[PDB]
Amino acid sequence: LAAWKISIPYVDFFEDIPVFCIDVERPEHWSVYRRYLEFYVLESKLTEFHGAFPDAQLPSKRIIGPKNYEFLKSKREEFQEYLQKLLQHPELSNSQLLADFLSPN
Repeated sequence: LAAWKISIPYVDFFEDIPVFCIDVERPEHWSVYRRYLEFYVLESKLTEFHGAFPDAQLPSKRIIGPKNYEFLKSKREEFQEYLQKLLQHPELSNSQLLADFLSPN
């Protein structure tokens, strides 16, 4: 088990670009900033390598636009859920891919 536990308390900016501030815990704490599209590559990557896992699923990318802040603040909770479940998963308990994703900056 590598049971760090996270929260996505808010969405933020690399002023330009909007990202989710993923708060990571386990007493060692930090915060990683991940964008919308990374969750999808992560997922594209992760799913490819691990068993036949459902449980945690990302809504399909929207390509409408405006791809803005409020879009992301509307996503915060499901992406908090998604990440939070990945952790509880067996088989994943030691994926690098995931660690890098929750690795600082």
